[PDB]
Parts: sequence; C-alpha cells; structure tokens
Amino acid sequence: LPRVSGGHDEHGHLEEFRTDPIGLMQRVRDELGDVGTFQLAGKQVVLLSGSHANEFFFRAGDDDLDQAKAYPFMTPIFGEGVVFDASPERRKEMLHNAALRGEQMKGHAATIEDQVRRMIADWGEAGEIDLLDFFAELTIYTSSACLIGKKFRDQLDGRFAKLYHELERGTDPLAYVDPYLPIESFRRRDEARNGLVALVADIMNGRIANPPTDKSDRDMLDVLIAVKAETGTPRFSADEITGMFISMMFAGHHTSSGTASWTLIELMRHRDAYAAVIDELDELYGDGRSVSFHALRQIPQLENVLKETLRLHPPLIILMRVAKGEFEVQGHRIHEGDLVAASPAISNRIPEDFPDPHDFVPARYEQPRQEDLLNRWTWIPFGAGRHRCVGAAFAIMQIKAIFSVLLREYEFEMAQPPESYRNDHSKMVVQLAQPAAVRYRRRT
Ligand code: HEM
Ligand SMILES: O=C(c1ccc(O)cc1)c1ccc(O)cc1
Ligand SMILES: O=C(c1ccc(O)cc1)c1ccc(O)cc1
Ligand SMILES: O=C(c1ccc(O)cc1)c1ccc(O)cc1
Ligand SMILES: O=C(c1ccc(O)cc1)c1ccc(O)cc1
Repeated sequence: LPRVSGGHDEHGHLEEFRTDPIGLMQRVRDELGDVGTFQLAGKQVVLLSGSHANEFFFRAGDDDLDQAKAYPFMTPIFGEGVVFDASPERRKEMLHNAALRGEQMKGHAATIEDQVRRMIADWGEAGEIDLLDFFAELTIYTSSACLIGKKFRDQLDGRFAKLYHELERGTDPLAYVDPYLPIESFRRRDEARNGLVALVADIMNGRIANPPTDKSDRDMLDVLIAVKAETGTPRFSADEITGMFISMMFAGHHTSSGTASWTLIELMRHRDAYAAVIDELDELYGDGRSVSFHALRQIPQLENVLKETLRLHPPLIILMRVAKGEFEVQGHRIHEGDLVAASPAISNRIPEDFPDPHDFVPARYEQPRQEDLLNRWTWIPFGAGRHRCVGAAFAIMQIKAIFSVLLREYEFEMAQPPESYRNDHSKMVVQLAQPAAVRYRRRT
C-alpha cells in the first residue's frame, strides 16, 4: 500500500491533517487515485474516493467497517462512564423514534421559527452580527428545543451554548494519538463536560423536587428521569443523561450551524441567486400560509442553493471507520485495524462527476443535470446508503424554516472582503474562522 507524499516520517501526515486536512486528502487522490493512504503517527488511514470505492464504504456493514473506535475524540465528550454500547444504528433508531418522526416535522418547523424570531427580537432596524456567533447559538436552541423539548430549552441560557462550544473545540485530531494528551484544549473540553453535567443536574433536581403538575409540556428529560432499572432505582444519572443529550445534539449542531452560515455566505456571494431566492420566498409566502407549512414542502431555488452549498462546504469533510477484517478495494488491500475513510470534501468535487467543481452552480440540480441524483456515491454531504444521515430531512426543513424567517425580514451583505469568509480546520469539528461579520438591514 503506497502512501501520499509529504509524510513527516515518524508523525506521518498528522501535522498536515491538523492544519490542511482537505489539501492532504486531495493530494492523496491526485497522487494515488481512488484508494490511497496517509498516516496519523502510527495509525494507517486508507482513504477511498470515487464512485466504486465510496459505494464499498457506504454499503459496508458495521461488522466489517466499524464506527465504534473510529472517532476517539468523541469518547471524552459523550462520556467514558457511558452505556453508548448501542450499535450506532440502534442510536439512530432511538433518536428517530423520539424526535425525527415525519408527523413531528410540522411542530419542529414552528419551534425553529419561534427560536429564530427570539434570536432576532432585538436586532432592530439595522446592525451587524458574526455568522458563527449567531448560528452557533441559534442552533443550540433549535436543536435542544426540537430534540429534547421546549421546556428544557427554556431552562437554558448562554452558559450551555458556551460550554457546548468548548466541547467542539476539544476535537483536535491529536485525539488519534491520545484523547487525553495534556494539552489545554482537551483540558477545557473535560471541564466543559463537567460544567454541562452540573447545569443538567441542577435542572434535574428542580424537576424531581417539583414534579411537572402539567404533562403536556413533558420533555425528554422528564422521560429519562422516570426510567427505572430492574432493581427499582432510577436508571440514569445526571452524568449519563448529560452524555445522552450531548450525543443527541452533537451530530446536528455544528453541521446545521455551519451549513446555515455557508448558505448565507453563498447567497451574499451570488447576487442573482440571492435575488432569485428572495423573489421565490416572497411569492411563496404570498399565499398566506405558515412557515411550518411551507418549510416541509418544496422551495426549489432555495433548496438547490442549499444542495450546492452542501456540495462545496460539506460540514463533515471525512468519515471514519476501523476495518474489522481483511478487505480489498480496487486491488488495494485493507488490513484489520486499519482506519478506512471516505471524504465528502474531496468526492463532492470530482470533476468527472461535477463539471466546474469549484463553481457555485445551483442549476446543476435542476433537470436534466440532476447531478446529486445521478452521482449517488460521490455527491455525499449527508453520506449515502445505510449510513445516510438520519437527520437529513430535519436538517433540510430547518434550513428552510430559518431562512424563510430571516430572508423575509432582513437583508444581508458582507461586512468583510468575500475571501475572508472561510473555515477553520484545526479541529475535527469544522467551524467558520472568525471574524465573519455580516451587516443586516430590516427589509421594507
Ligand atoms: C446540513 C446538516 C447535516 C449534515 C450535512 C450531516 C451529515 C452527516 C453525515 C455525512 C453523517 C454520517 C457520518 C459517518 O458515517 O460517520 C451524519 C450522521 C449523523 N447525523 Fe447528520 N448531518 C446534518 C444534520 C444532522 C441533524 C440536524 C441531525 C439531528 C437531528 C443529525 C443526526 C445525525 C446522527 C444521529 C448521525 C450519526 C452519529 C451519531 O449517532 O451520533 N445530522 N450526518
Ligand atoms: O503533538 C504531539 C505529537 C504526538 C505524537 C506524534 O507522533 C507527533 C506529535 C504531542 C502533543 C502533546 C503532548 O503532550 C505530546 C505529544
Ligand atoms: O428516549 C430515549 C432516548 C434518550 C437518548 C437518545 O439519544 C435516544 C433515545 C430513551 C427512553 C427510554 C430508555 O430506557 C432509554 C432511552
Ligand atoms: O461530529 C462528529 C460525530 C462523530 C461521532 C458521533 O457519534 C457523532 C458526531 C464528526 C466530526 C468530524 C468528522 O470528520 C466526522 C464526524
Ligand atoms: O434528496 C436529498 C436532498 C438534499 C437536499 C435537499 O434540499 C433536498 C433533498 C438527499 C440526498 C442524499 C442524502 O443522503 C440525504 C438527502
């Protein structure tokens, strides 16, 4: 198995992975094709790209390509003392049944709409915001309100959002060496989790001390608190509930937050797309129906802008797995213990599949191009096959709900040069580099 160039010998490509992971992965493809390798210290990473190789990846059962130990940076976050022994598929199943059922979508759209109005309540006539600060906080509220419950969300304040952020900043790729290296970002990460457990414990004690007289406001915290082990003792501790809540929201927070920011960035970068979306929204809402109604149904132009934003700026730039056995892909041998990865960042821009891959072209999703549909295994912002993101429908609905409100009320423009808006790839969790100042003005 040949490796990409530039390896720093002993450390391999670890340092490049911590600064320019996309450049590294792209060089692996440019140099080795659909199957190449790079190393993170002693760990071997087999990087797959292209339709054939990606299909292998996405059709692989968790018994051949395990997600289990593929993301060591998450263990200290969900919590060591956790019973996350539920197959990643079991987890997806529980989350779905609890908060992602189709019949729940309309209520979620209304919740999200409400949360957005609450966030822009004091915006006034005009001003400026930082995209990361705004969307990171907004999605903490939409996520908690929808996935856990409005009652729970209402018991939260800025502290929760700030601590959660420290969790995401605690995902330095060095976790592939040791998730407990004595570095400050990992220390802040561990303190942040203890801070979150404390906030939840406080709320828990309040729920237990004064049981909800109502019942129609009952949320996921109430549900978890009531569960009893066979011995008859409460099944979950504040620590486990916190871990479960963190897990419920993690995959959906930074992805939705970053996607909302980039959707607005691309709209502002392309004046004609922006105009097209504004006219579409105006016409659409002119029928007098609600956001909860329209956000669940098609909004063509805004959706093609979202699909293109996702193709160019996928929030998860690399998907990881650990080979549980011996495999072979296009002649390249994969060994047990090897890390195996797929990359939306790289695959979403393969020129043979997506002409002019670096250009923003929403029309590539209209007929007859329908590039997302004709390139199932390479258009993968949400993954594909059995590992397709379980929150996709929710994420799509949220984006529509969020912008239906924002773009109908305010108009935005960059407060910085267009090139200044970019991602920070120093942690496994991608987020906008700051500042990302944007000016807003109430629409007349
Ligand atoms: C535009 C935003 C989103 C993008 C592009 C995205 C992307 C992805 C991708 C590519 C994966 C599979 C990664 C892998 O195989 O390791 C994934 C998994 C997952 N996504 Fe999403 N996602 C988004 C929003 C959300 C939302 C809003 C939710 C929650 C309602 C969510 C919940 C999940 C879950 C539960 C998993 C599996 C990880 C776990 O069990 O903790 N995603 N997502
Ligand atoms: O960055 C590393 C590192 C560890 C292994 C390797 O091959 C290259 C670099 C690091 C960070 C903090 C420490 O305390 C010790 C090593
Ligand atoms: O509702 C849940 C649940 C909690 C967290 C999560 O990420 C998914 C589902 C639940 C209910 C009863 C149980 O015994 C255990 C979990
Ligand atoms: O946020 C995650 C994540 C990883 C495992 C999990 O159970 C939930 C979320 C992530 C971050 C960076 C990546 O490259 C891939 C996934
Ligand atoms: O069909 C979509 C889709 C993606 C964005 C949008 O605005 C509407 C539909 C899709 C494709 C593949 C996935 O894995 C998840 C959703």
